[PDB]
Amino acid sequence: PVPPLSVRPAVVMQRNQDDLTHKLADIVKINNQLRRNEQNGAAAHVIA
Amino acid sequence: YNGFTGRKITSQIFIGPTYYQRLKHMVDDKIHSRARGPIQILNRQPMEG
RNA sequence: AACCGGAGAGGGAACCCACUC
Repeated sequence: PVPPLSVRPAVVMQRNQDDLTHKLADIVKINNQLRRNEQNGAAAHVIA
Repeated sequence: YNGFTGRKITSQIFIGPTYYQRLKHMVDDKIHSRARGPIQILNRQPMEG
């Protein structure tokens, strides 16, 4: 589950994203990489 | 001597020159109140300070 | 000879100093 914007608001002026949003970005980014990688390459080592 | 009545105080008063300091902790720099002013952004509670 | 107001932006993290006990 990913929380709504209220849980992780973004400030307007010093948009700087919340500490949780950056972690969400890492999660989704690596998820796409693994998804695509096991979809075609399926190399059984990089999957680990 | 009493300043209001003029009658001399029964006891004798210790009096003389002493060196006093005024500290920076004024009262006009501490007094404040609040009644529905600004609100935080994450949890919608009043600000601090 | 003829209408003619009106707002909305400042948040968080860290550190230091100080105060009342």
